[PDB]
Amino acid sequence: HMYTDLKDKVVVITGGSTGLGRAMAVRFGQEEAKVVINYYNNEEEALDAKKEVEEAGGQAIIVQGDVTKEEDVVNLVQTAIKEFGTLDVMINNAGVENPVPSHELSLDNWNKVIDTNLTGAFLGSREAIKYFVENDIKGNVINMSSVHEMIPWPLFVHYAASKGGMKLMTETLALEYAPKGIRVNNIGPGAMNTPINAEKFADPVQRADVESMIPMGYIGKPEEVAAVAAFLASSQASYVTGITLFADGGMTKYPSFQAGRG
Amino acid sequence: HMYTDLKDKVVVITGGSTGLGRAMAVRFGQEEAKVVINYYNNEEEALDAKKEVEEAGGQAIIVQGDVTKEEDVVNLVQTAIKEFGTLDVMINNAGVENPVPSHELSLDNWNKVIDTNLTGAFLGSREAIKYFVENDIKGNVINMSSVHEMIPWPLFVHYAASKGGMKLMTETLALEYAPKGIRVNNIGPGAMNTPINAEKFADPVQRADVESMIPMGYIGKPEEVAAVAAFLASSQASYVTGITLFADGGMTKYPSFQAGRG
Amino acid sequence: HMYTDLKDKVVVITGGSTGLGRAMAVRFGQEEAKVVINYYNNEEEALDAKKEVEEAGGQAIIVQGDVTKEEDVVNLVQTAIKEFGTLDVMINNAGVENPVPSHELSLDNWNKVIDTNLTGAFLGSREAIKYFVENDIKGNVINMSSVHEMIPWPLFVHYAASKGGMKLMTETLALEYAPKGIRVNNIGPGAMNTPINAEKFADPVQRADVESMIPMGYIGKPEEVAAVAAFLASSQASYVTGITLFADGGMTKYPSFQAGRG
Amino acid sequence: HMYTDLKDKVVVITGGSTGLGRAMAVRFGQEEAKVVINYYNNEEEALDAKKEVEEAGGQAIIVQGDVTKEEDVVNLVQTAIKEFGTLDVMINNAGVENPVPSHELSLDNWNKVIDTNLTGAFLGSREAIKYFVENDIKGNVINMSSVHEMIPWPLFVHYAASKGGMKLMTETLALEYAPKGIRVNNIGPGAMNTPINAEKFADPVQRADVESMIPMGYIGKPEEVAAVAAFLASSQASYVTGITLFADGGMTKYPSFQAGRG
Repeated sequence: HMYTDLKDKVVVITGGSTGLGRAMAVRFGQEEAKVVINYYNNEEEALDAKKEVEEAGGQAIIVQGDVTKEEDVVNLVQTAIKEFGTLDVMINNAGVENPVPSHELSLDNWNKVIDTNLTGAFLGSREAIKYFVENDIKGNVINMSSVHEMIPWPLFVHYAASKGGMKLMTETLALEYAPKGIRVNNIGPGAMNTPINAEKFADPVQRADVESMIPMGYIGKPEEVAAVAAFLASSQASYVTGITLFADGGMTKYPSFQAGRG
Repeated sequence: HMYTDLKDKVVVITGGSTGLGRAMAVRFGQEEAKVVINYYNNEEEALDAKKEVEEAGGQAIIVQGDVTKEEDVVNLVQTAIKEFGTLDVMINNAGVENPVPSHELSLDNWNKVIDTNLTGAFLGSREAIKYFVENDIKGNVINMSSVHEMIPWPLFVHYAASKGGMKLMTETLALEYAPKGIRVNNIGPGAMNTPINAEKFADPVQRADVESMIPMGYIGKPEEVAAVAAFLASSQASYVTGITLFADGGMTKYPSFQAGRG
Repeated sequence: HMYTDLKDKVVVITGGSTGLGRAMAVRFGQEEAKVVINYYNNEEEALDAKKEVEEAGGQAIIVQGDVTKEEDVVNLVQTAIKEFGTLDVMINNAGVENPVPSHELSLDNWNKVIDTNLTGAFLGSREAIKYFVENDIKGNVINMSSVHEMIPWPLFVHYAASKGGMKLMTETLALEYAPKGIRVNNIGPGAMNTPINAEKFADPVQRADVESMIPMGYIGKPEEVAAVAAFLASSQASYVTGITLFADGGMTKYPSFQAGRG
Repeated sequence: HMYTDLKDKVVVITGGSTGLGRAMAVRFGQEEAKVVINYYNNEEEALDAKKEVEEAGGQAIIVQGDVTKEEDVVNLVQTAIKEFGTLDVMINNAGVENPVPSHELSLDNWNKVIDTNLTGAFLGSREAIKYFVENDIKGNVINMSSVHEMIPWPLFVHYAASKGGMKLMTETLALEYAPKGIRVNNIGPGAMNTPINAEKFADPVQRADVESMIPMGYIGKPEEVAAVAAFLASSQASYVTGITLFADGGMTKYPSFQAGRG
């Protein structure tokens, strides 16, 4: 396989049963890592993901947990160490979103998205960094961001804020813990071909509208994001910390400016 | 009298009793505006500020409120509309922070800073914009941010995250409500001579170390920030929206690289 | 009379005979400053502008010069010092551009845009700062940039490169000369109603397409930019250095994401 | 080896005989690519680099050329196609630098650095993109930037401007050519252990001063940059375009802010 330094590494992935999380689970399995799959409530997909990792070459467990609940996050990292012996890579991938006019967005709805998308990643990063520091492990944190840590998002002010927050969180933790060999990085996916988007992307006109926002002209495959994750987690990225690596087919480069407009 | 277009505008300012909030209250008083001073804790400070505002040429009331409470923020804008007739400028300035190694930061302490610094500004911004939309007013929002929406801040991951989130919140709302002529901007102060820092700046070795990180060589005066607020609220800044305007004596330009070291 | 501290300051402006340069010349005239108008080509335009400046309440001369020629830039600052006594504000505003597919752009055409847009501003900035250092003056430099120091611009790779370079040039000089109290900032205009665009904006389908990329919904008026220049040169912006201040009706906030598309 | 899709790819590297360029030559050799080594005047190192690529598993040629000369750049890409049959990856790595107070920097010296660091990369990128477009190859451009496309650099205003320019150049070409499957990216190295730095890094106090600017606490090894180059060139980075990937041990995260200062 590709990244040999990843063989037998313990990798925890929140929301790891579907979409980007699953594709990362499987790719780390292809690298013969030991994967810990978190999931909110869909056991069967988690079980399916578990089997894919094993069938690709990895060991795997599944663990139920809500990332808005501190004990579930604490429990997740502890379960990983109990079961597999250690922790090497922490991937905070859970996320929720819904469109609402911003002046109409409720406080409860703002909070749900903030708690899940930002606070969940803080909790996960914290619990991982704690463990690395306590045990002198030069570990690795990958936080799942979005093109929307840079691209503003009308109707999704909670989501955009959550990721803008995630960016400074990541950069801060990277600076703070860089002298301990602990690396912390964001991945910024563009529009990706996942479960949440299956409905939209079936419609030919909505698919084309989305593709028109992508300079490379196609919706990303989750494996292309997983490729970035493997790289970042590996010792090939040894001198890379506190960055956001956008995997968006050019979306942050301002798609409305194609062909020299404006 | 600088910005004549500000005379008799209604300006709400959270945390307006001390520091930068007070400096801004006074300045909008100098422009003969109608200032609503929100405060949480110390009525005697708010009363003392209400006074400077009246002396400077303006009108003023004081309103008690906790920015982490939705009813309090809703009440504040409604009080401003009752008392002065309308709303023109909403300034979300309330902020808290404390040093903790990140791997030791509690969820409650993380939440308090996020709730106060980011969510308070979201509720502030929402309630103002809601009023602007419904009443066809080309209003204005100033969100008080920090060099730390760009500069990472070890021991202050909660603070950094809250301002990175504030940046994307501001940018989203600016984009979402630009077609209505409603403008939304951030101010990014560096090290400023305010109450919060009075401890730090008394210690002459600490004052010097802070000063060694400001290229311009001095700690910022609170009125230098209020000058930026006056500009941004004014019709002089009519084409300016979605920005962060740093008032930092060069701090975002990387202190460690002065004279060339690298 | 807005910025009283500007009265009788010496302000040099390259490309000051038309467009944004002219709007800025007039504005500093309204502030009763002493404006030196550089021009390359059309004396009758420069003379016509010299006039608006004198009518607006200020003093003015006109100086012919090509900003790609070192002797011309050196001459211009020396002429300003001869004629008015000193220098206070240096504004590097000269700019050229033309659409070419990037793989078809000639070296000479690349060089002309770089020489004019970036190097001219370097020479401008150098000669002004040189004068500020030697004579202990807390002077000011405004470099005229573009949304395209941040927005990439296919068919205009030379232009985009020149402004990305201008951003780092400005930031470096701001940091290097901050301890001397010399401030250096950029302005970043979006689509502005100027001579260069008069062609484009006559075509009603073109005017509309450009307008559809401005969140605020209108093409910028040149005086909206001069208002930013007046602010930045003034002592109101005393703590503001090393920044880019975008005056773009929201254009850097990603036009394609209005109403939520993505 | 690691990236199998890189086997037999034609990779052109400017300044490829020493430092970062050499380390990239060798690493692509380890991937069994065919490497074209450009060099300015040091044949023996070029010859040595050539042999290292072959000894690692690759084919290699060397070609003399000054990147400030258009015909040498044109010649380089043509020589690559003649010799090896095609062109897949273009790496623009040439660079020069020297410290000068910015108000004292000569026009000739500014130009030398601009012509070499920015214009050279434009010429190389152009010649490569031309070839990809003419032949429907989904090719790859890597432009060698620096932490100084983001970090300002007193005494090196020409260098900083050159890389700020490079950033918008890269982003622009990425947007322009993304619909042709052509990817364009920057690598942003921090302080690296190369020939140009051997003198400085021998001195224990200068080595420590530099290491104090690096959060990870060590000077990067050229192979760590070469690892980023292999990743970016490979189809593992298939959805990654127009980015700058900093490999700097945390240097862009503001080293003066370690331990919660300011």
